[PDB]
Amino acid sequence: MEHVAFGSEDIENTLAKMDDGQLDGLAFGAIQLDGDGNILQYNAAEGDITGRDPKQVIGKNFFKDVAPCTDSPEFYGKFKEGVASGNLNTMFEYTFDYQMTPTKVKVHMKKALSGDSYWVFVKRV
Repeated sequence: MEHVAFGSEDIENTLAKMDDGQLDGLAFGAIQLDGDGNILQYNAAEGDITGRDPKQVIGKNFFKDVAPCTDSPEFYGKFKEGVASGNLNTMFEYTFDYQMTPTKVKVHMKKALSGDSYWVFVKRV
């Protein structure tokens, strides 16, 4: 288990070093998204929270295909302003209900260090 804390101000930096194996070590859910919302990375914790088989979700669109319940102004819309601005750092509660028991979560979005990618982090509440 990689020692990283959910909400950590420096988190994009710590994660810059992690391969997919190491990402599967975190205490929370981790997704890396492209500017278009396609899934670059996806860890074992998020699988665990949502049910989804990670390896299979890589390459799909988060907002169109996989998580259409986030296709809202409170979630997706927040995302696309952030890609449009080149800056994004937001944290909110949210309920995940697509083809699953409704699961209340806490979500943090942050823009990556690397060029044009974006992190979605997830934990139970």
